[PDB]
Amino acid sequence: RQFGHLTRVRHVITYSLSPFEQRAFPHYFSKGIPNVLRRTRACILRVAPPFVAFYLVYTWGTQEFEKSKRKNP
Amino acid sequence: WLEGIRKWYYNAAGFNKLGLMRDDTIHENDDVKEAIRRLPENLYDDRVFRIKRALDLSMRQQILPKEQWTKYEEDKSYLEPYLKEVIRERKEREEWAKK
Amino acid sequence: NNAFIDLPAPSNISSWWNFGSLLGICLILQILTGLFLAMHYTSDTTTAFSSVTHICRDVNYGWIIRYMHANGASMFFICLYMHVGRGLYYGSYTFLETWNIGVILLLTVMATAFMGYVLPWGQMSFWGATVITNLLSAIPYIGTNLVEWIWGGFSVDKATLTRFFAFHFILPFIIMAIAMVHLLFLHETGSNNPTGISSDVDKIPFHPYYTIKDILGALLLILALMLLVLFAPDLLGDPDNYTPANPLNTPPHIKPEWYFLFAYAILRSIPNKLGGVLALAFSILILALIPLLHTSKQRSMMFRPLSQCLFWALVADLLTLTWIGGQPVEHPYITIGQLASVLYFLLILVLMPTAGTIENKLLKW
Amino acid sequence: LMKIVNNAFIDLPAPSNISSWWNFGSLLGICLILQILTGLFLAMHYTSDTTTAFSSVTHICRDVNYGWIIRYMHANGASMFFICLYMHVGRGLYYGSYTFLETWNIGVILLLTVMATAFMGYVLPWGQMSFWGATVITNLLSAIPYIGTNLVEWIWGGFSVDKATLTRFFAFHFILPFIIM
Amino acid sequence: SHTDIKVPDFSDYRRPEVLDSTKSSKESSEARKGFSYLVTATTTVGVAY
Amino acid sequence: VAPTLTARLYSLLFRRTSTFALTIVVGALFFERAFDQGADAIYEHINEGKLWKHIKHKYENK
Amino acid sequence: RNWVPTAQLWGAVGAVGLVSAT
Amino acid sequence: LVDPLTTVREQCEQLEKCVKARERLELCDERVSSRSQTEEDCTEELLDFLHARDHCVAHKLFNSLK
Amino acid sequence: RHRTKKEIDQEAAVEVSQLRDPQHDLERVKKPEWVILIGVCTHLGCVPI
Amino acid sequence: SDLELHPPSYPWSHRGLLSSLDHTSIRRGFQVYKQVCSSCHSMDYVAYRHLVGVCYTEDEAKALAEEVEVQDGPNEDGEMFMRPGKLSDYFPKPYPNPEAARAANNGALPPDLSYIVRARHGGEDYVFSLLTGYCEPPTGVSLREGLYFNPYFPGQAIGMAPPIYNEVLEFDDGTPATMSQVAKDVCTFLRWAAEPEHDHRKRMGLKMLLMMGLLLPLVYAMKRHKWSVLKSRKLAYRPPK
Ligand code: HEC
Ligand code: HEM
Ligand code: HEM
Ligand code: HEM
Ligand SMILES: C/C=C(C)/C=C/C=C/[C@H](OC)[C@@H](C)[C@@H](OC)[C@@H](C)CCc1oc2c(O)c(OC)cc(OC)c2c(=O)c1C
Ligand SMILES: C/C=C(C)/C=C/C=C/[C@H](OC)[C@@H](C)[C@@H](OC)[C@@H](C)CCc1oc2c(O)c(OC)cc(OC)c2c(=O)c1C
Ligand code: FES
Repeated sequence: RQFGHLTRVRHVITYSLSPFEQRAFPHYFSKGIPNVLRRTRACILRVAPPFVAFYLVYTWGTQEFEKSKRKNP
Repeated sequence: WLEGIRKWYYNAAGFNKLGLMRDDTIHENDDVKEAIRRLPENLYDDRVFRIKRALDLSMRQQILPKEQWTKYEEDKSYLEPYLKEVIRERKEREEWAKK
Repeated sequence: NNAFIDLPAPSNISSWWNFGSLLGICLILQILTGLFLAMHYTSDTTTAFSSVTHICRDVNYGWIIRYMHANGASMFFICLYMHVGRGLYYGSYTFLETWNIGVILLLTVMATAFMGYVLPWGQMSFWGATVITNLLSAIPYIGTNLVEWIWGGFSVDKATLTRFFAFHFILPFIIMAIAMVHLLFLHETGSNNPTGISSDVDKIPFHPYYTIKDILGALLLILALMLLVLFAPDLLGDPDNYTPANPLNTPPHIKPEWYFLFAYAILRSIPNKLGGVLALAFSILILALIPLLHTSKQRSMMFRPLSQCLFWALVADLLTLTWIGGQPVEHPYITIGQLASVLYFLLILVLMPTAGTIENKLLKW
Repeated sequence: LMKIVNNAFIDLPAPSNISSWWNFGSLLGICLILQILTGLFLAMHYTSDTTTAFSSVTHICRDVNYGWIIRYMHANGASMFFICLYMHVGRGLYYGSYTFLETWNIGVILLLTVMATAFMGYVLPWGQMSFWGATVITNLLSAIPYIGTNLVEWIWGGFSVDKATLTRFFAFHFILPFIIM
Repeated sequence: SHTDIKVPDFSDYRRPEVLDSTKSSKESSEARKGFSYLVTATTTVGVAY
Repeated sequence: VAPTLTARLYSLLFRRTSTFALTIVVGALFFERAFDQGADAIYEHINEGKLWKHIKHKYENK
Repeated sequence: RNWVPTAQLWGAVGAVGLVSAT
Repeated sequence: LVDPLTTVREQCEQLEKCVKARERLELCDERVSSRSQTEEDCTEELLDFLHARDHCVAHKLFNSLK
Repeated sequence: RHRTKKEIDQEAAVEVSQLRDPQHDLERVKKPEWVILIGVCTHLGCVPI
Repeated sequence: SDLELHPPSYPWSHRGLLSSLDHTSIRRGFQVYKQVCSSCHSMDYVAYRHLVGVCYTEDEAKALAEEVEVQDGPNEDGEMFMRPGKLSDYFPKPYPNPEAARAANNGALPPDLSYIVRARHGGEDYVFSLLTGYCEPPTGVSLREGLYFNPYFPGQAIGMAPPIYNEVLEFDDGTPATMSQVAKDVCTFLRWAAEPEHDHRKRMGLKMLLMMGLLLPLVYAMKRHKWSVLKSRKLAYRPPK
């Protein structure tokens, strides 16, 4: 796969600046944090639950194990 | 209403947030590639730009302003008539190959 | 050039795409530290353990090369699991050749690390050699013969240690050749990306964009490796391997290396010899079936909520199995492990393909 | 899978008249595979500690099933390797094959690497020739001004040929053939 | 017309020294290249160490 | 008319590929002595009175 | 041409490299 | 010659959690002690007690050692 | 292993038909107070405790 | 019993990430091993030369080695003989083999101590707790002769009688030899024995953290510099209408 033979594109214009003319960290915190927060919130419902379940199974099983090793659980 | 979870799903899937239409997201196999090749200039060029705009947003880990999100009610299958025929043609050939 | 410099790459691949180069680095690191350790290691059972302590106590910087090799093997697995997870989530497995070679790579690295762990001839070395080679005894009619043939005798002994040094020595170079083939098949298609949509309309050159990003990734890998080597070299290891091998006694709380714990939990959950071995083999080989189980009209899970939820359930389940593998075969761990083992195969063989179909329906195609 | 196995073998165009002198290239490939195969099998029973190296070799020849044939096949295979190497180089000089500059110069590197490889292998059984061969040849480096002696002791891992030397030589001898390949 | 094509505004990304369209950017080029190349030289020094 | 610092550095050491490599060689050498001396000092201070070099005087007397 | 002055700073780099590094 | 371990243990045994544990321990000692036959022993009660006392010892002890 | 009387009696009392590898204890020993075995787990080779 | 008592965390002075071992404590700990533990426990991977520049000077270590006799030979008559020890000698073994060791210890085997701290969960926290944790068996527990109750040993029945107690030895520096002090020093010595590279890896780790503190943001800056070309690029679609 070589540039020149990838695919067909028509009517698209792209404007760019030299890396020497611009900042490498534009609005790093001012805009970065909001974006991180957004991304974090957008996925949390899909990522976290299974791990919460793991936590519950983990704490439940460990406690159940200890309790079972003593005279009066 | 199924339809109720459908609009919910559409927004949860989220390709609309990148400005994509459902057909822009189909997995490309040979049937699909042939269908894309058969698209008229305008549908092809529009597809290219929406995909290019989406790849750019993805690279910046960004999404479009909500007003620019593809709207569920307005998303239409521009690829369907083409892909359906490509599949029909292949099935016909496969039938003939068995006789 | 054109295999690197002007290689076209998607403009949007994320950090999850850094693990391939990190695996290459883990491989080089293991080969370099490995060769240097091999310059001072002797494979006779009377002197193996001794030669390792000699490396750590008297060879100049022998200790750092050794712990870099030990912890490097752990980093190798962390990266391997991240690499496979990326592939499942983003549908990279549709690149069939690349994917299946990858499965071979996973098995070869597992076999390679197993044999290396036997080399210092500590307690875990010895019992690991015993148990794992015995997996072959589940093969009907000839299984036991295969095991004795591998051992070079009726039990793990000198003949075993000496050939394992030889196998462990050459296998990584074979892995390197297999990895080059892995990349060649990949180059025929170029990389997949987070969207699962062709990126031919927006390719950028690998250099300088990903060369610098890979270097940043390499720096982070080295930080993680060195935090372990310089601040907690034994954290991911097992104290029992600091005890020379004793053929008359298996430690009471013997447990596998952490990266093998999930598979060990699965095997332990089945109270049948052949059944446990078949489940073990299948827990890895099922990776070869993933492509055939793909029902979604879309390649990646990025736009598939239901699939994502089941994906993280699988990761959480492997985390559960890893924890269970580290616990004694007692209540309620026996049952939690059996459920987790069943859930593993159920998510891959049934729930995920089903979520794929439901999602298709919801999108009307 | 097909191509490069293929157009790199099956339909490879070849002169209609190359003689038997052109057979040594494939014979060298075969000597290399032979050495690698018998080598790996010997390495499955060989131990590099000076207290047990010589012993492990007699154990191979006396007690390992067919150990003797694998060992003498490895020893004599090294001789066949050189016979072929010298015939191969002679063919090249006589027929002007050296005009293929890249192929030729890589060949010179191959000759040197096989010589170094065979040298180290000979040291492994730790007999008298093994020991003095290790001593003399490594010392060739002592002719290097300023650092020669330092380089030698570094290679030896000490002030004389000893345990550290034998153990690293097993490692070098093990990997070099694959590099040659 | 292609003459209807104007480059979008980049003022939000420009280094401060090249924000004035009525000034020569050459006056700050050595300073700008010096900053980035200094990051590169220091990095190479740390890597050599 | 005095140019900035990065500007002088660009013109004096970074512009020429020869001079840019010299600067990194020499820089690394100075960086090496200062960094090792500094870090060693931090380490020894954090562990004042515990290292062999700190108690050694009590047992020697050549 | 510029090669002497560039070969001379490349010269210097190697030297200082060895000296230091070694 | 007094071992600070003695002092510190004495101090630590004053904690509510340690007294409670010692009590359960003596309750077990009395219970087990009075039967000519019994499978039970007071290992669990002793370990609970020690776990509480030693957690406390570990936080103080080393201040008294060189 | 030198077995005690209680141990010998416990093994005699076993419901052989319920075993996966059915054998009476007396089919496995010559002198009951002595059990001699190859200490290798028939599963995957470890040493039973 | 199957009950477990896990050891608490003692605030060892070498506990911290950048904290070295206390070498005066290693030195006293060596005295403990020497005077007390060496009669039953071997330490096969430590030689007198290892103590040099760690807790003893070369001459002190030389004198220590000479305090014992080691076997050497054969001489020109083909016989073995005894000689004063030297720096290259490994610490003397108390028994010729484990069988003799077990025989000398009611069947129990004192393990070699070179790696005991790395060979046990809890490390020195475990060893310190074991040494200072012997106590009477709880009511209802009766041990066979030869065994001692120790709550920290697995199963709580150990074949080692309490080896240390107040004044079990006298330290070269006059430090009061209370049982806890003796345990604390031998444990510090055992850490050093199991991990002689202990101090050097932490010094190196400090340098690694500092270098990473420098290199990571710089490379990241290099990454952002190159990528800015793409991160601020703007697209426009102008199809013919
Ligand atoms: C002989 C009289 C001994 C002296 C003196 C010391 N130890 Fe010992 N030790 C001895 C035996 C017979 C055993 C085996 C105990 C068993 O039941 O298995 C041991 C064991 C230990 C252990 C290991 C415990 C474990 O977890 O397996 C340690 C850490 C230990 N001993 C330490 C130790 C130290 C540091 C000593 C000097 C203060 C010491 N022991 C003396 C016998 C004897
Ligand atoms: C020694 C082990 C391995 C090495 C060195 C290795 C290396 C690589 C490299 C260099 C890449 C490109 C960068 C990337 O996208 O990550 C890659 C891609 C990929 N690898 Fe691996 N790999 C290894 C193991 C595996 C395994 C075990 C699997 C999965 C079972 C696998 C599956 C893939 C797939 C499907 C791709 C394409 C990724 C995409 O484009 O999305 N690899 N590998
Ligand atoms: C895929 C790459 C490799 C992996 C995953 C790997 C893994 C391992 C593992 C897990 C151990 C046990 C470490 C321990 O706890 O001591 C080990 C030991 C060892 N390995 Fe490797 N290894 C690799 C490559 C190599 C190579 C190429 C060599 C040598 C040519 C090598 C030489 C050694 C030696 C001699 C030891 C024994 C000393 C020791 O235990 O550190 N390894 N290896
Ligand atoms: C270019 C290929 C090779 C050459 C020319 C070569 C040459 C030699 C020679 C001359 C000896 C001494 C034979 C003797 O005992 O008289 C030797 C020994 C040995 N070689 Fe190789 N060897 C080759 C490849 C290998 C490889 C790939 C391995 C192992 C992976 C290997 C392993 C050994 C071993 C174990 C010995 C010691 C046992 C013995 O002396 O037969 N060799 N080799
Ligand atoms: C000559 C070469 C040979 C024979 C190579 C064989 C390779 C086999 C497989 O690799 C492909 C194998 C390593 C891989 O199975 C897929 C692992 C996940 C198996 C994991 C595994 O580990 C254990 C382990 O490490 C132990 O250590 C002390 C102890 C163990 O039980 C007591 C186990 C164990 O019960 C299992 C299942
Ligand atoms: C770590 C690896 C190292 C140091 C490798 C070094 C390799 C060097 C060369 O290979 C490239 C070298 C083998 C090659 O020189 C071109 C040979 C033709 C040299 C032949 C050679 O053999 C001897 C030999 O075998 C002996 O045996 C008992 C004894 C010998 O005198 C007493 C010699 C001897 O006087 C020479 C010149
Ligand atoms: S239970 Fe598996 S080896 Fe014994």
